Amino acid sequence: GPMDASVEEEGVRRALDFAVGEYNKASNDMYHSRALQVVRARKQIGAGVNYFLDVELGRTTCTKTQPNLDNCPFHDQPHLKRKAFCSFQIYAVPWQGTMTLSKSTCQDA
Repeated sequence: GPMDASVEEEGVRRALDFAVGEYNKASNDMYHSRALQVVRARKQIGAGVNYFLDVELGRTTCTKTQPNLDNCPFHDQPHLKRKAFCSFQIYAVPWQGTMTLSKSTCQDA
């Protein structure tokens, strides 16, 4: 590879959800962050599948306790949305049930 990939693919969508779940698990935020736009998606196939995803992330108005995490709009104030630009590397071995986050790097966008 790395050939191009698309958020239209199941694997990319599954990996993006994994990555954002991890990002949230690691955060000190009281609030759920979620993916705004997938900017670039590449995948490399071999021993497993390596997904490389570049993503804009934003803070939402829902808390992490909030039992529902699915009608969660982004903050409308820039200094509260705090848009971030993220590069994720996901190593998945789907035929063995493995999915791990190799690399996660986020700067302010």
